[PDB]
Amino acid sequence: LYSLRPEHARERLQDDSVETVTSIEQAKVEEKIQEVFSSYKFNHLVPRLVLQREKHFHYLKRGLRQLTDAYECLDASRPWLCYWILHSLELLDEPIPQIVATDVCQFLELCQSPDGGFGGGPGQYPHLAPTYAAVNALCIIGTEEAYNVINREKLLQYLYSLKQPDGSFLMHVGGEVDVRSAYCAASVASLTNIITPDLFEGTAEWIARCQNWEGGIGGVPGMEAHGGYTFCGLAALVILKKERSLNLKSLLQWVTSRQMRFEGGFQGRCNKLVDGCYSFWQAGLLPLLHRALHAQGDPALSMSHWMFHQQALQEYILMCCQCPAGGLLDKPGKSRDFYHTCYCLSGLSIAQHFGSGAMLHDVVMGVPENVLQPTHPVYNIGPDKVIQATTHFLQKPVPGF
Amino acid sequence: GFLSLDSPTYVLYRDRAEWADIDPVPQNDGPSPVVQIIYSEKFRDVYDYFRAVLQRDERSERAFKLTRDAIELNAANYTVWHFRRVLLRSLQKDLQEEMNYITAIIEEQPKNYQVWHHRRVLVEWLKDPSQELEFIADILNQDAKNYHAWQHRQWVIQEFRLWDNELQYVDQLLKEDVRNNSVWNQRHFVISNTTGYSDRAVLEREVQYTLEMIKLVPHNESAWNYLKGILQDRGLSRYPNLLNQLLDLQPSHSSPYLIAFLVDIYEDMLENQCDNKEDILNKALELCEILAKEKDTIRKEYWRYIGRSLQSK
Ligand SMILES: CS(=O)(=O)N1CCC([C@H]2c3ccc(Cl)cc3C(N3CCNCC3)=Cc3cccnc32)CC1
Ligand SMILES: CC(C)=CCC/C(C)=C/CC/C(C)=C/COP(=O)(O)OP(=O)(O)O
Ligand SMILES: [Zn+2]
Repeated sequence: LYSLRPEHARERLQDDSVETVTSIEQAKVEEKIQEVFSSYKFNHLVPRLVLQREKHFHYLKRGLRQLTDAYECLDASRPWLCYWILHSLELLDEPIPQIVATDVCQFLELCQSPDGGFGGGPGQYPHLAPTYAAVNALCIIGTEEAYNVINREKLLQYLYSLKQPDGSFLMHVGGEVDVRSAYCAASVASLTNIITPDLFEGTAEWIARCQNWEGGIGGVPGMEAHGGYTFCGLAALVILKKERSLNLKSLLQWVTSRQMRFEGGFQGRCNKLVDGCYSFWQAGLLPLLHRALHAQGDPALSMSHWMFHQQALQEYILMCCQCPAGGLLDKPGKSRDFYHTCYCLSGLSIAQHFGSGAMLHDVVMGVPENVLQPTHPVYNIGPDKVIQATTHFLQKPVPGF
Repeated sequence: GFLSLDSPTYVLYRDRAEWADIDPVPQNDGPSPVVQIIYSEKFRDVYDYFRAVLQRDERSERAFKLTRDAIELNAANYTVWHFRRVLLRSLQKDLQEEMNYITAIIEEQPKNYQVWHHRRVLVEWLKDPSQELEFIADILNQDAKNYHAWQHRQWVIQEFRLWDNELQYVDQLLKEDVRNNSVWNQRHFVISNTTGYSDRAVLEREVQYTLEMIKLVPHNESAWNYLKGILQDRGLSRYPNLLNQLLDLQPSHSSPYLIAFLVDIYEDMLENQCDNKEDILNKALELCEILAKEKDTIRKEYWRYIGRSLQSK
């Protein structure tokens, strides 16, 4: 285990005897993480990195049917719970009963607006985040029933009701604006094949103005580079076939710096703390930049690994981001939730699966049963789900005018 | 007249007289519920009535007060905020009071998109930004890195075009925590839109300043990302003293950041036809290998990609 290795101690924070709120809080995290690593080197047994599959399963098992009033805060994000949970099972290679599926579908039909798009729950206004979530859900189920739930013609009509002159999109009518919308839009429009010639006109340029002096991308022009928005940014472009509107080199140098040399996982932004969900938002950029660079015949790219320490990420996840009772999480001490369960797994998958044309090299830490199904680094659903959905919707024609 | 959801004398809407004329509307999750939420009964109650009011689009004062509770039970329900902000228009509510409200709400839960976007709207309607920089500063005083606070702050500064005192605020915070990367960003935001980094007088100040901050906290990655950020656009190779400057730090102020900034310098020199293209390279390839094997291993794939790139130019 890379993290338990002796010299690894040396990758411990050096505050330079000049402490600020930052160095202090960073110190605390490492402190707790260390205790986790040293838990094994505690006059007992051999460290067994095991993915508590059976437990994450049961967790996800009910979550798909009911939630305690503890989730009243996600009452406007139900399409996500479907996606998050119904995607975690995917990665665990668990099956989605042909009955529960129809339920998910019927439910989403209730969340969908007669004005295109989906709301956070039955009868809520359409909002791109829920829309994104709803669509991946449906594609993960990949049945013509699921597909038919989506109203292609009004979904596009929705995308325009939100598109802005400067290229950006609103998250919803009278709502806010940031790269999340570009991604959500490009994610649904592309899968459902409704991309007109002027839908995303000027978006690649707007997205590009979000990349700042850090190399990463911010929510909006002028803001600090952040993993969550950086994914939405790059991913959106990859869909628009415009990775090159960005300075891919500064970006690469940025994302790579985002991985914590000690914890092993990533931070959403420079001098910020580690966090399990970023195993996908940050680490996910690598599979994406590998494509972009490679499509430019970059000769220095690797024939087997992504450009981050895949092992360290898997150790962080397995040893630090997993709750005994089930479900994954932010970091130790924090609570479990379907969000982190959905992204610590997706992240795990990416770090254990490598692609690049003829190249296929997996790296599974711990017991080989820790292998998850692969996830498409753009839509973050099954490569096959993506492929299947895309080909299926191209049988249909883009809402012609 | 509001009766607090926290008040010990709070009564569910189904037990209120002013709301008997209306039948609440239970949410419809269908016959075979999924990710169904078992609501408390205060919450179920508030929303069954929100659905009612929203249903018949009742733009009344009681509906207005109801959105308050609906919001307090789930500040992230954007439909409620939308409808509420529809009542501000119909009922022509005193929007300066609405500010007081959204101010309380933000204070108590600042990492919510709806709350800030709602403030933004009021500010636009009132076209009044007089109390924004202060409000934002109070939030940022509780969380010097709240991403929403800064994004909202830039928005205000650039719209109402209130730059004059922001760089001063930036020095304030960097002094409170030189590692607050949100502040360094804010600093670059302020300058990029005010003077820019062309005026040698400014580039000088900044670079001098940054090197100083680097000297104090050698392992502060923000200062470095900033130092490279303000020079990377013109090319670090056009500042011959820079390289020197840094190498002096090798012993007394070493960090794998210094090591990596050097690689960036060497990188840019081969790009700009420097001289000793043989020499400089090995020196660059050496460092990349050191970073990969010892100094910064978490990213050996990256530093090994670098030798490999500079290996072909
Ligand atoms: C209630 S919960 O725990 O399930 N839940 C927490 C909130 C999450 C939610 C969210 C809402 C408001 C803001 Cl401002 C940020 C975030 C967020 N952030 C990512 C970075 N870290 C902070 C959260 C990620 C995120 C990404 C997709 C969908 N929802 C969210 C969904 C999961
Ligand atoms: C498709 C889609 C919706 C993508 C989601 C992208 C995403 C994760 C959004 C980031 C939200 C945000 C403002 C981060 C700051 O939270 P924080 O400051 O509490 O966390 P931090 O300290 O790690 O930045
Ligand atoms: Zn998180």
